[PDB]
Amino acid sequence: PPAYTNSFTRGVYYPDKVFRSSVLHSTQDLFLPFFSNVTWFHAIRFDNPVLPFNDGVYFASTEKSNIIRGWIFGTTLDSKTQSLLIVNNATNVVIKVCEFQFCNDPFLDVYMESEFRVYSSANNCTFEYVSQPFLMDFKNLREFVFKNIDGYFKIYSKHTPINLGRDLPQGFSALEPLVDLPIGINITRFQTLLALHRWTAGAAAYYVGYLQPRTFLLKYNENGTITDAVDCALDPL
Amino acid sequence: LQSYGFRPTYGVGHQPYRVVVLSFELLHAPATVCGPKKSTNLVKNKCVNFNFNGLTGTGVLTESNKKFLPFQQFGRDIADTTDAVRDPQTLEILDITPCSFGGVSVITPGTNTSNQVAVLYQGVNCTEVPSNVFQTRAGCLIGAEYVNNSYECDIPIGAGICASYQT
Amino acid sequence: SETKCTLKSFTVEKGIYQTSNFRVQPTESIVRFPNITNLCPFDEVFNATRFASVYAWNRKRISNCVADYSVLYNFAPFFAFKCYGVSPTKLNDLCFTN
Ligand SMILES: *[C@@H]1O[C@H](CO)[C@@H](O[C@@H]2O[C@H](CO)[C@@H](O)[C@H](O)[C@H]2NC(C)=O)[C@H](O)[C@H]1NC(C)=O
Ligand SMILES: *[C@@H]1O[C@H](CO)[C@@H](O[C@@H]2O[C@H](CO)[C@@H](O)[C@H](O)[C@H]2NC(C)=O)[C@H](O)[C@H]1NC(C)=O
Ligand SMILES: *[C@@H]1O[C@H](CO)[C@@H](O)[C@H](O)[C@H]1NC(C)=O
Ligand SMILES: *[C@@H]1O[C@H](CO)[C@@H](O)[C@H](O)[C@H]1NC(C)=O
Ligand SMILES: *[C@@H]1O[C@H](CO)[C@@H](O)[C@H](O)[C@H]1NC(C)=O
Ligand SMILES: *[C@@H]1O[C@H](CO)[C@@H](O)[C@H](O)[C@H]1NC(C)=O
Ligand SMILES: *[C@@H]1O[C@H](CO)[C@@H](O)[C@H](O)[C@H]1NC(C)=O
Ligand SMILES: *[C@@H]1O[C@H](CO)[C@@H](O)[C@H](O)[C@H]1NC(C)=O
Ligand SMILES: *[C@@H]1O[C@H](CO)[C@@H](O)[C@H](O)[C@H]1NC(C)=O
Ligand SMILES: *[C@@H]1O[C@H](CO)[C@@H](O)[C@H](O)[C@H]1NC(C)=O
Repeated sequence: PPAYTNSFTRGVYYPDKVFRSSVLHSTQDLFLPFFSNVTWFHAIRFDNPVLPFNDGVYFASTEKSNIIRGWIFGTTLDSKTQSLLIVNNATNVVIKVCEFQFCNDPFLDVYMESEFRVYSSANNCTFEYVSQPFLMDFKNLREFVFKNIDGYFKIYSKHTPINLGRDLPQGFSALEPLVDLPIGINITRFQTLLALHRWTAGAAAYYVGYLQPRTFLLKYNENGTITDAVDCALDPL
Repeated sequence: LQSYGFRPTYGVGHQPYRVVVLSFELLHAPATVCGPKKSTNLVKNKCVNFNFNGLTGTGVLTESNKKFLPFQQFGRDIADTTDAVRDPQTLEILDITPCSFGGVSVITPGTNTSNQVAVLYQGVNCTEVPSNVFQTRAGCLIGAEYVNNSYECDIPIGAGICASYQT
Repeated sequence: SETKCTLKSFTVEKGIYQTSNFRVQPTESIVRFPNITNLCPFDEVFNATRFASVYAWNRKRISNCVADYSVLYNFAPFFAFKCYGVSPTKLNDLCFTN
């Protein structure tokens, strides 16, 4: 069964790498619409679905442990066509775009930290990448936006400490870009990796929303940060 | 599979030649492995022709006081024109002021009075133009001496200044 | 004379007459850039201790780098060196995918 949550003003990211002073800039790009219904998945018993992409994904998560530990993107999630894999070790992220023979229920397996329960073939990858943090920089919300345009995968991320609330709090925080990968891959399906500790897990929960082509009006203050935005097709005001 | 020979006392034509075959292809990706752009140092406080990682333009480079967010390369002002960049090599923020300019007008009493003339360069500093070099506050008058007396307006120069044929 | 040319007359009465435009040209040029990064080592493929035999040849796929071909010009006389689709004097200013 589904379970929805109202995302009030979430998923506003920096559109370009340009400094702007106290300026109201009107942009038109893929944004998650204001006051929308994001889907609140649990996957905890263990049932994580293979969701579509369609135009980017806003992905929020509230987990103090390390369970939501990467993603799987692709078009058939099989061999004979390529697919992207983001795994997230304790020290570094390893993005890998190979012809993975993905298993039915993919998960990592920690004691030792193995990989053979995710896939079973790694033939002919043309892209590798290693960066340090990517994750974990009361509870802390972690928000990501993935969008694949013109062969470029763009991941935007922001990790913010929040108080106890609806896990998508009433406020505003702009998402700053993380990587920009030249993959050259058709991406239409994705799902999330987990770790299972060797069977038994904790309690996962992630919020998935979909980006749409919208016109926004962002307001940059003196220091070049975004403090407010207005969705030009929400209400009358 | 027959083994080669490769004794050292073979003629050139039976010697082991190593071979590397490079094959370049340009298939789909908008950006991949590419050669190295050249880099010539930058001059400060001079009107130069600049290129900052793709941004092509003209202007004077000066030390800035703006603060970019680690992911931003350049800034634009109101009216959407680039006004600051970050040097790719040294990672410093520099403002871009444009090369001075403005109209040039000639003040003449008429050839039936005299052939002298003075020239005002509108909001041009008298150090960036290329006797009597007065610096009005609405140009940069050359060819007339500025006095502290006052007379009736003759040839209006602008901003409460004037010129005229006297002695 | 520039004023007389602007008015298209030979008599210029009293007053400011706008004639021309003053624009400053730029001294020279300044192309600056970022230090450096990956250099996609040819060295390995042009200096291996054991080349593979001809029926079972290697195939190194070269990923993202800046590719200075000026090197590869410090190995010998190269009994050959035939570039086919490209001309070898222009290699340092082109982008390739694979
Ligand atoms: C790019 O490389 C240059 C190499 O010249 C770096 O410049 C040096 O940086 C160190 C660290 O602060 C200084 O101690 C040196 O004095 C600098 N060299 C000179 C000639 O001033 C530069 O910092 C590098 N930039 C980045 C972003 O890594
Ligand atoms: C090709 O390989 C040889 C051997 O690895 C390199 O020779 C080395 O050169 C460096 C610097 O010139 C010396 O410090 C080493 O002692 C050398 N090693 C040996 C075993 O002689 C040679 O430089 C390589 N070619 C290039 C262009 O790097
Ligand atoms: C979210 O879902 C509820 C119930 O399904 C619905 O009443 C509401 O209108 C939805 N929100 C939007 C913005 O459509
Ligand atoms: C994660 O991967 C990197 C290299 O891929 C490795 O150095 C590191 O040890 C791995 N993390 C763990 C916990 O094994
Ligand atoms: C990668 O290698 C496999 C060999 O199994 C081949 O089928 C595939 O076409 C190769 N990928 C590309 C992009 O050529
Ligand atoms: C990607 O999609 C486009 C259009 O949807 C299609 O033309 C192209 O063949 C696809 N590429 C692959 C590798 O499937
Ligand atoms: C951010 O802006 C405030 C004023 O709104 C200022 O006091 C503060 O110094 C700025 N921060 C930085 C790092 O410049
Ligand atoms: C200008 O010179 C002409 C003779 O060339 C004369 O007739 C006229 O009066 C002069 N004008 C003035 C203002 O002196
Ligand atoms: C012209 O530049 C000099 C410094 O070179 C400065 O002292 C002077 O005030 C400037 N004039 C104007 C009108 O700005
Ligand atoms: C005009 O008077 C001011 C003081 O009001 C003085 O500073 C300036 O030097 C005088 N100009 C001339 C040309 O004497």
